[PDB]
Amino acid sequence: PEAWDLLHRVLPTFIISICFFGLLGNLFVLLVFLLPRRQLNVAEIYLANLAASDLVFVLGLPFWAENIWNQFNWPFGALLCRVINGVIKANLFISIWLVVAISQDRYRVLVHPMASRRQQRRRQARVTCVLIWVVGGLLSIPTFLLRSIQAVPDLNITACILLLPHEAWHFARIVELNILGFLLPLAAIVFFNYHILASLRTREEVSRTRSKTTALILTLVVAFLVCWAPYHFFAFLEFLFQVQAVRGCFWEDFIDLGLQLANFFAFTNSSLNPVIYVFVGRLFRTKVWELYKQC
Amino acid sequence: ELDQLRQEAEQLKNQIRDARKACADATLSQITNNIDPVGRIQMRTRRTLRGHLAKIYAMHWGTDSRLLVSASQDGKLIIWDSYTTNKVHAIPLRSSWVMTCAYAPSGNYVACGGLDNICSIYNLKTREGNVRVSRELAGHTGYLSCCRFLDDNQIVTSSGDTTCALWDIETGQQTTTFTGHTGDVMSLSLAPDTRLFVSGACDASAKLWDVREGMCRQTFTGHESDINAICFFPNGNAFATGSDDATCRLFDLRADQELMTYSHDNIICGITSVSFSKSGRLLLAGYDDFNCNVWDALKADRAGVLAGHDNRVSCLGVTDDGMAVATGSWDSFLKIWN
Amino acid sequence: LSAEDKAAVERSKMIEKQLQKDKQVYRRTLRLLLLGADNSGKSTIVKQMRIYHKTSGIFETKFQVDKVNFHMFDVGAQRDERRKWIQCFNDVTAIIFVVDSSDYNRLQEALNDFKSIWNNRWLRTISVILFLNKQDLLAEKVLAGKSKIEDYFPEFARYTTPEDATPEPGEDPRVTRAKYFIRKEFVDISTASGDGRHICYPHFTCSVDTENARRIFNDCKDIILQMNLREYNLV
Amino acid sequence: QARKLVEQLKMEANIDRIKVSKAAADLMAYCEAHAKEDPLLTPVPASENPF
Amino acid sequence: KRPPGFSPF
Repeated sequence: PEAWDLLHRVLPTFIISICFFGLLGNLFVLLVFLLPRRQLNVAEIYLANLAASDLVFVLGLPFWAENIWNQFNWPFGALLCRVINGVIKANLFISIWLVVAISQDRYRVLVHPMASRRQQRRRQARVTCVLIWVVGGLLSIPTFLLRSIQAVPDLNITACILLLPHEAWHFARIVELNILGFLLPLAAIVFFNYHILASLRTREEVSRTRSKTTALILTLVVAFLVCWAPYHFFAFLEFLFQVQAVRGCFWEDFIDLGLQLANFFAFTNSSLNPVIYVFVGRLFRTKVWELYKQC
Repeated sequence: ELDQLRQEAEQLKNQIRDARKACADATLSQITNNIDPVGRIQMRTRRTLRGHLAKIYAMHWGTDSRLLVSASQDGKLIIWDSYTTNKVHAIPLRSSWVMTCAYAPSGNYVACGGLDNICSIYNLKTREGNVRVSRELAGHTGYLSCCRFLDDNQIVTSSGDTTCALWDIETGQQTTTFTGHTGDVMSLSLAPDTRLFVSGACDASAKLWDVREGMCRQTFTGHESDINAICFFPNGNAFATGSDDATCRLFDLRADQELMTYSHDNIICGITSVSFSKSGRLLLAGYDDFNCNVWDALKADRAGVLAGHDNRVSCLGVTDDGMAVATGSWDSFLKIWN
Repeated sequence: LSAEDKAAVERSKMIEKQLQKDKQVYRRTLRLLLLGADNSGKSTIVKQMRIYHKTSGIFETKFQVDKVNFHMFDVGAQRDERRKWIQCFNDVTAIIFVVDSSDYNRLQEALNDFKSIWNNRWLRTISVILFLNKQDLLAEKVLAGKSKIEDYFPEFARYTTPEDATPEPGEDPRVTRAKYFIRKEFVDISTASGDGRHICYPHFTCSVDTENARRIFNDCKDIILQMNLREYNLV
Repeated sequence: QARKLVEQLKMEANIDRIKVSKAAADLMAYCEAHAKEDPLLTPVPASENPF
Repeated sequence: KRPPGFSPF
């Protein structure tokens, strides 16, 4: 179909652009934090971990751009086929669960400002972020194992694909990818940011007697849904097609195209998260200004 | 009546100013056209000390050039081995709001004080093998801005109360009070011979004192604003005044005049602290900029910048051998430079 | 590696362990500075809060609310030129400024003192809790006294009360109008120089009233919340 | 007050004084005499510098 | 129908 020809023509440019902005943003974050090497805030621990996760996340995109150029005829070795898609599923989990960890800490820090004064947060922060990097590594092992180069006879290409050994792995893939990757952290993010926003509404209500933060807190949930809901929606339609709960030429054309567009669109998260979680803050902007004052 | 004394004071102030300008035959900056500049001092953070929980107010090197004291708003007084960074002692203070500390020339004792108006003396060499307060001197009616030992038995002190005082530490009592200032005294340094000391105050003036007499021998008035810091030039014949309004000035007693001001259009922050290298050529000054920068007293122009801190450099000390300079700052790291 | 050098490092590690204990105490304790004229109930505030629980230049009172420990520092037998010793307190979580709202003669000088605090370079990030104290004396004076605030602040004759809270045990609108005009003067001074980096939290109080500890806790909670927002780049 | 102030200024008017050129030259002569002494001016060899 | 896994995740 024409749409695939168009996709092969244009989608590498979109991928390369999202890669470029992702590298630029996350490198800028990492620099402005780590250039004054010796110390960081507890918030900056999570934010630096997040910027690193989104950096390594977009680091795999140029290979996929140069795979869609060459028309999905995977140019690289079978090992790189395992490694790239492994680090891309790992950093999906690590980035998403780090924005969970941020929203949790931010809840503890803004809804309980005194108890989070007494609690030893910085230890829990280091432990949590490195535990997330570990568990996100481990949850990627299934991708390292099952991703393999195979011929696709309908297309006359060798493509880097999941050689899923049994149909049970479709249920395992969809349960882990939609429920753990999108659905559980969405629910946690919405819980924490609701309790935050309700507390800041109460603070504003009392303060007025004698809205940027609400805009940012809603922008977190909006950006998360905009990035991740389209892909996990198409992934759900794919799983339904593997169940043949949906069936026909329309569905297979729609799903297969949408998975590509939505998947590479989801990498916009690596570009938006530096903006929303870092660049908008007055503190960060002063930290830029004062490290421009020490060129 | 009193207007006649005020007129006599004005007349004597004019006579003194006349004598000051009658001495001012030729200035040091021109005389040093015969000699090379220092050039760029590329000082680097040889060691960083990172124990203090909150901002440093003060330091003092030990006479061994090996140990140093540091005092911080957290109420810790820490003695550092600067060679190893070993914390040789950590002393909990009776009051968190310390502003000054000193190490005795023998190292038998350390002292500190601040908004408590009390100079606490701690014995480091007890039979108990631990640090305990030996005495607390409690005669000042205002915060202690600086105190420094003359001897294991004598400590000079200065205060917000607009006075300085010399204590007998065994007696626990003021032996002499120095009272001719007219604002908060901010800083002291003993002359090398220890027979004199200089005090600077919020009145924008400096005064020379004889510890054996209690008399103000001399007053110096050049600064336009509050003076934060004093150090004797190592010859004991001159001293540098670090003040608000972003200026250092060097005075010589025998000249009775400001020899030089060290200034630059770029610097707006006040001087927090000053000290000299063992030759006296480098004058080193701390600033509100979170930066401290280093000056050549003969060329009267700056020769290096340390810039290692991120909140203002509050205190600055050079070893008695001159092998290192150390700088404490509001950021609680204490950095050693060579 | 000498056994003496080992002994030195061992002593150092013992001290570092002690400082590691002491780091927790310092981070958990909140530090406050009282400021206020002798007309203010400052001494009676520290007296009542200590009950709630020499020429020494500073008085620490230590009190606890909701398991948060407060060190409140009060300053006495210092010379009146506050300009230098105030620089110490740049770390403090909040200043409390306490005012005799009833001494109209001194109230303009207290307004100048508050302006001096609020504008001070070192304090441009420290929020000020403001206790307009001796409020009952102000009520008595407005109700029954011949003295009128218009004798000292002529703008009061133009001033009319906003939409306003009043106690459920009601009060004469004259008392409310006076009360709110004084608060308006202080809050106005606060808003004229603020960048929003620091906030003024006015309250009306009596030295006797036991709610001052709770007020201080709630406003420290808000100050810490605003710091946490700035740290999380969320403001 | 001022009766003591004039008594102090009498002590400061009668102080001994030298030409500022001599003071300046002596100060630089001190610096020059110690110019090889102090590591911050003339950095010591790293074999001798304990830092 | 393209195979599963045809895309990065």
